[PDB]
Amino acid sequence: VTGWQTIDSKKYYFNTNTAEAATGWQTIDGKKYYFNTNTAEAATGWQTIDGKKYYFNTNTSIASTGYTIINGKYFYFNTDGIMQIGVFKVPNGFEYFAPANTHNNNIEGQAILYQNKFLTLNGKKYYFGSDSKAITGWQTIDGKKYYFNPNNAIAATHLCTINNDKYYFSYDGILQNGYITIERNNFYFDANNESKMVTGVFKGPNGFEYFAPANTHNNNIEGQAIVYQNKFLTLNGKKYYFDNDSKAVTGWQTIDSKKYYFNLNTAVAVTGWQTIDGEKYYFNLNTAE
Amino acid sequence: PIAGISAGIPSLVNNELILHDKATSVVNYFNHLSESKEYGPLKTEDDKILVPIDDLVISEIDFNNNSIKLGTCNILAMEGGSGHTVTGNIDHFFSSPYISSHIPSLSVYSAIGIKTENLDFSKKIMMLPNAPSRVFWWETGAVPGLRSLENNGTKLLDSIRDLYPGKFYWRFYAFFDYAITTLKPVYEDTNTKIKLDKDTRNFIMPTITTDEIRNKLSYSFDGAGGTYSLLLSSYPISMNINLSKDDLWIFNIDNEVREISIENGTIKKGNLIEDVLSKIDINKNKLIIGNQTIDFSGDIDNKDRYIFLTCELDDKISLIIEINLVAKSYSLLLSGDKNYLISNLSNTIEKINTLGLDSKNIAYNYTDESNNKYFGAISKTSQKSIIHYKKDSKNILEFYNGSTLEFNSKDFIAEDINVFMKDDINTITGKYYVDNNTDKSIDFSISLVSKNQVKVNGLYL
Repeated sequence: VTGWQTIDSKKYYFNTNTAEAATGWQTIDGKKYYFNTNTAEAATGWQTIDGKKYYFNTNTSIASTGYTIINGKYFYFNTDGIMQIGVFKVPNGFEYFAPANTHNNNIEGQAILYQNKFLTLNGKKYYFGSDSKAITGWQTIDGKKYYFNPNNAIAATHLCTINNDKYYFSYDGILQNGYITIERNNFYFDANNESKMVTGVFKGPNGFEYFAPANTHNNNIEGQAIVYQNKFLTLNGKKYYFDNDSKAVTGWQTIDSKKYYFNLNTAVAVTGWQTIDGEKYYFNLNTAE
Repeated sequence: PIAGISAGIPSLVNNELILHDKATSVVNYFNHLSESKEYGPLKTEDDKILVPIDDLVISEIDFNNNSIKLGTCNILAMEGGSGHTVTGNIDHFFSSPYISSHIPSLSVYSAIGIKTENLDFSKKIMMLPNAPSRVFWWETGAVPGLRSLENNGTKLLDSIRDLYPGKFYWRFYAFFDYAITTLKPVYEDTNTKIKLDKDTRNFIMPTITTDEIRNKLSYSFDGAGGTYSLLLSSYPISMNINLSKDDLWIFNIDNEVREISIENGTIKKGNLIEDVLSKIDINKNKLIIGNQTIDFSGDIDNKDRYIFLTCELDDKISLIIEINLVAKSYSLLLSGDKNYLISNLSNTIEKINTLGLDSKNIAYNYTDESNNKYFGAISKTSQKSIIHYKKDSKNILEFYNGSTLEFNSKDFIAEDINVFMKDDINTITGKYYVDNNTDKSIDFSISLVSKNQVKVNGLYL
């Protein structure tokens, strides 16, 4: 009986030429049929093989599907067919599969009703709410600002580019906002518009600094703080002037033998009628002085 | 795994080496160099080998006293900060303490808590330390929101901070969240003294990719009475072998003769480099093999010294280069099963020719599982071979041409058998007894030539 036998209550298969019951692993029809070592017992549903666990279709057929329903059990099979214990995407979302002793004393691989909680495998952070599926995107658990990658539901935990909108996430994954140090360069991810990588001039640990755009000074990076050795710039609408070092100034200062002023809160050029503890001086609309 | 996988492989940024760029990568480096308070300086892997914590500098390995001594994972210090406070393991500051390379440095091998003395060097396979002495210029960036990270690395950093109550505030609050960001190491020249015991020890030379790490680390094995081995790495490291009296030195040159490939942080051996062993420096003071210069300083005057270099030509055949340093000479041995060796002798010979060894004759000294000793010789040219052995008090000799048996005597009736080959010709010298008479003794020297034909070179009556 070369090829497919009459099952004989054991789903027997034989070699096409050798006519032998090839126990072990065999790729019939491009599949992963495991024939039991006893004689040829083949599929027995559950089948632990060298530690690797496989569930087989009782009605003969094949066992490599993923997202398979078996007597109320939903299990994931990878390309080869080994059972996994991770969080994997079914067409209904990123479902989490847990060991036996997690919840309800289930069987290893059950889609546990894990909701409204965080979870991790190897530092890879996921969160579940309502349905037991990932909510990949921007999330605000307890007022935080987590971001889970839609590709893999894994929370971003570093400098991540989203819609050309680079953000910084800590080791946990929370969106960090303010003055940050990436490698040895200094960046500002301002929280005013929910923590974008800004390229303006904002407060730092040692005074206001110019987070310049690309190639503004040497081959710098976008939003990177640069040394601005006592120069003149005006990005758009507001003039800016710093000290000898890159740090800015917020007080009565002179540049070209012209008296100048900058706001106490922010180091912005004082233009328009602005009375400063006395005479207004008519800070000019342009090149104020 | 190749050196630096668990801890980090430094990269040459600008003109300085930096192994870790992120704040949490540095904490992970300390976490990796915090296992020694739980696994010890040496951790057991595969139940067969001892491996040191990766990038943990070890200066002394005293096998005799079962003791270890570490080098200097020394890290710089700070000075400053007014109104310092500690709340929730977080250092709140009024000023900003700054790194200083002009003050005494702070050692992590005083708060890590190494069990240096009385360790278990029972397993006879060991991996050599892959870390020279290091000094760490670390820069504290303004990374925010790391005042919740609780690993073993943060425990080690807190211990270092606690042990130096005035300096090394690893993560602080200079009105902003500040923490370690970079680790820039320089490597002082390091010499590791491994004091060999009277037992047999086997060493694995780590493969360090960064040449600046490799050129600043050296090994020094003080010899004793025993047999010791060493797995040479394809990336050479300076070594100083102290030749003792009547000791056996083995240098596995598997990585030094095979195409090395690095993937997944692991070494894979490929094809043999052509003419890798074509010219071997066999000077009586040092041995340069293909790129590795072993320094032999000590009892280098021993005229009976023999070092051995082992390379696995096949899964079963092993090639052993037996070298005498004082004579600056080398010879080849081709162990393995005699049936398997004869079946594919041509592949072995072409592999040896690819290696570049010019030894025209090879010896054969197999010892199987059931204490059967198959001695013999192989000619590099013409691929002839003689295999003599004993089975059930019977002397069997087999002469193979290439791979076909052209002679076989299953009962060689003669005592004191000794075979040797001149170039391609082979000769067996023995003591036949005439008609099983101990008084009638005839010494013979014979040459086996094809089927049922033996050339009698000499007789003595």
